[PDB]
Amino acid sequence: DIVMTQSHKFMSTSIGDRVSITCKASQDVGTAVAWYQQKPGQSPKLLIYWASTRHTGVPDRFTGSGSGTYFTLSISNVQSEDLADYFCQQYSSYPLTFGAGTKLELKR
Amino acid sequence: GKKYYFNTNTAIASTGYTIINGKHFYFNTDGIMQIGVFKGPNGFEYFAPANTDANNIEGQAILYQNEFLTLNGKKYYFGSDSKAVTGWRIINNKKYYFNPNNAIAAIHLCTINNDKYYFSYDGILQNGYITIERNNFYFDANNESKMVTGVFKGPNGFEYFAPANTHNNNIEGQAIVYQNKFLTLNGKKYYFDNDSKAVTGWQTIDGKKYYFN
Amino acid sequence: EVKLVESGGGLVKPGGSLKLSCAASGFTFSNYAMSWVRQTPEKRLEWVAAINGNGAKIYYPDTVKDRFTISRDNAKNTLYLQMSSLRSEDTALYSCARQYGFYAGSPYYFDYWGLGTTLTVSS
Amino acid sequence: NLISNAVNDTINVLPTITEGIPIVSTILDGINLGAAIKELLDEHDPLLKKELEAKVGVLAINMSLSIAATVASIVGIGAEVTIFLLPIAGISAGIPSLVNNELILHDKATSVVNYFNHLSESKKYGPLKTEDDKILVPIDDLVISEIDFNNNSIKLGTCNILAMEGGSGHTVTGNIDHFFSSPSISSHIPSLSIYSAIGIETENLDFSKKIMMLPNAPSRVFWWETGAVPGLRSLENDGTRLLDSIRDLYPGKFYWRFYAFFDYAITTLKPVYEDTNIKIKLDKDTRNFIMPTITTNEIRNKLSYSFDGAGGTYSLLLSSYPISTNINLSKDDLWIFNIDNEVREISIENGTIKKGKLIKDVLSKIDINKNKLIIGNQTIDFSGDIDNKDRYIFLTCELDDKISLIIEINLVAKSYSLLLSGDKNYLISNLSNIIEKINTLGLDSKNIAYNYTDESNNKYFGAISKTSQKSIIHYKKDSKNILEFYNDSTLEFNSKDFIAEDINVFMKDDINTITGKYYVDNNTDKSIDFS
Repeated sequence: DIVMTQSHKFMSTSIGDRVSITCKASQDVGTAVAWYQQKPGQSPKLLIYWASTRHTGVPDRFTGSGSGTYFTLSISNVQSEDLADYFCQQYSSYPLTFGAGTKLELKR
Repeated sequence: GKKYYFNTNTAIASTGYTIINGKHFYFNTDGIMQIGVFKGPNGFEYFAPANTDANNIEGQAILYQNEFLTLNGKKYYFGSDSKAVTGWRIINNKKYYFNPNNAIAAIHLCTINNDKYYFSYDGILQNGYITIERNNFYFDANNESKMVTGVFKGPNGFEYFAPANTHNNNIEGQAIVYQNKFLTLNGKKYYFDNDSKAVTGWQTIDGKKYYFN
Repeated sequence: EVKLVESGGGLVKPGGSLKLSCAASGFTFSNYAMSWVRQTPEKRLEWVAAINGNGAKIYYPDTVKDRFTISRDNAKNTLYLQMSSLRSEDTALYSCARQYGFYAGSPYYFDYWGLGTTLTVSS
Repeated sequence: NLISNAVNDTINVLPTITEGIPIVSTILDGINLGAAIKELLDEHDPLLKKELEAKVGVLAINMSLSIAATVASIVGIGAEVTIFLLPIAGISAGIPSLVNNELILHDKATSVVNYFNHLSESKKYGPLKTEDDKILVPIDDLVISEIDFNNNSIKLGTCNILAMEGGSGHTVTGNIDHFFSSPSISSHIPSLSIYSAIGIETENLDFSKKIMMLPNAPSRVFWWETGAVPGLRSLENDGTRLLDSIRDLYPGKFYWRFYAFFDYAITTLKPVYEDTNIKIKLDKDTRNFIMPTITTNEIRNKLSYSFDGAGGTYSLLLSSYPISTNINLSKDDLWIFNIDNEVREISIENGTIKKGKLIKDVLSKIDINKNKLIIGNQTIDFSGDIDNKDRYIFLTCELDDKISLIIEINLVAKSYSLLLSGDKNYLISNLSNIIEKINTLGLDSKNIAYNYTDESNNKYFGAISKTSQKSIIHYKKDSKNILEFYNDSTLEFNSKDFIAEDINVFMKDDINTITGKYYVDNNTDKSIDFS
């Protein structure tokens, strides 16, 4: 029912920069948006829940923000292990909709 | 872990508003740099963390316009000139009030220029029949959404909202018990019942007929 | 400590049926809500079904009702997903995830994810 | 009985000093106490013998490695528990206010939502939150058993709420139900539990950390009201999902926010606090406990602790605000009680506990019984095995950051004795202040022992007299015996080499006495005893 669109399918950065992945919802969800990180060939790991606070063991660089229909996930310092997929998904309604995808690539 | 700034000619830690190479920074009275919304010479500015906008650094006042902000559950609104709005404001046809002391939206009962108003949990102004601390109050929408005293429609008919110290160490605006008595406010008379509710119809009191709309 | 192992891989004719499984250990069962997800390679992730703690209420979207079902057995710590009428569009990596439910079964994030069962359907 | 024991026992009345060849010490006030009583005291340590020698004044110090290791473990546990601090009970949820004698807890709708948001953290962090080296209970989350030390499971009490009567017409639109007649809260139609809506992991828990804060656990029923407060409809994205879980688990019996004709919500939350006793079952290990500080008497008086007595080594930090406590015992048990929060003035500054200087004469009257020990303002109840004559109870208080005072109490003999610890040179430097603090405490034990275990496992043994402040310290360093005697600031005697065997040190009133065995010109057959 509800759809959810992410901005960029592919993007690249260098080590030491800041990356802001933006996710947009079709209607209002009210801070009910989670952020994941899927390594290639591995199960996804949850990073941000309730769109503002981070999971246990998630490093301090992953800061999330946003309320309404505009949610941004920001990394303060890109490293080698911080290069994977990044997903957004609302949980304000029963047909859960996930983001399209955003792969954080290395600028060489 | 605490950032400081010392002057290049006097080596004194700045403890207030400071302009460094054309950029603005704020510091606490102990000299420790802080992130938040603080009062400067121009007014209230937002000192964002690094690289939020236009590749800034930590503690720099940035261009933050026409959007909300929430630090510790608070509500800050910034105008078009990147300054925080104080006083009354209409934002998306809803009314918020930010204090002149700091740009905090009120969230409960508050005294605004010798008048009492009620805002919701996120700062939106509210009308109608509202309870506060197990006592029923009223906030009339017909006159700038302020607190009133009189007789107004509640959930079980009309009730009398008394002024201060009227019945049984009362408080102003409180719905009271008023059993089988008479009142007038501005030349208009009201009669109440056993359950302290005003009545409407062809009612007879002491053998004399009355009518109310 | 917490693991989610699943064993339902194979290849089936279209229009057929298959049953998945998802074991769990490390945490007590019948306390956390479970769900199944459908990681397509070409498209985004698709949540397919979810169940609550005691297996009371089950939620499906429009393309799943009267097609798939979830049965949960709390004694052996397993979670199933019986499939039917696979019309050559279910070729995805099925994974087992744990929700932060309380009792009812309500939309939530996931704490842990399964590794994945590579299920494809073709001629 | 006197006939039987007089026939059985034989008494020698002829004047003889020695018969069983000891080294005799008949100098101390003309008394024949020398070694004919002290060999029985030093061979197997009878509790009645020690108590009845305390009326003469004899403190025979113990040089056994088991006693030294026990004192070292006691002072280490007390040092750790005294070093790290914790706040008062109801900072996160509690501290209710007494308004019109009904104990209202939360006044408004967002405060009720925040209380249920705090209670929903038991699904996240489990029923026992963890700091770096301590297991901590969540605030206002009651646990009734904690048999987790034996078979790794806890049990939950009752935290139920009042139900709701019937409404007329019920429809749900956008997860907010619109009634036609607002239903009413009924004190009948029995209560609805919250812990059936929170799925709490209670059968497989991890206790790698051995320090635990005891819960604030009375069973209560939450009386609640309902006001208008028409300002919240988008609050549903919060910890209101627990309230919705209670709503969905009890269909038609609870509704936390509805739209009968106006908006409605929960406004207040009034607990009841019925009586609860917590039956903690212990195990073989060395678990330490910290009793919580509760600042409200109506919640403080509905609590009781019922520790079991398996063969371990347990400690318990007693708080200033008393909690009723019952201790079960067995054969092998080592119970430690930290009275540091009892002997200091306690104030709350910013929600934590800050300790004052001291309290005068708080330990002057120690009521010791066979099954009940009363110290300060706390009563400790002992049961199960209250007839063992070979078990001691230890009371620890930190007189300083280095020197600790350990009170050794035996219940059945009704006796208490004093020990000290800390560095030897620091104790000699601050001995005047230490005896001043002991006299401020009000203890009347004239002789104070001193057992220390420094780094790299070298032991110190001591004896300090309170009157005139004389000290004897004997310790073994570099495989030789060193013996020091202090007149409270000056080393009045020092034997760097002390060739003796079986050295025993005791005092009588102020007269130190050192005994042993000497070999004449390093000959084994030329063995001479001495006092």
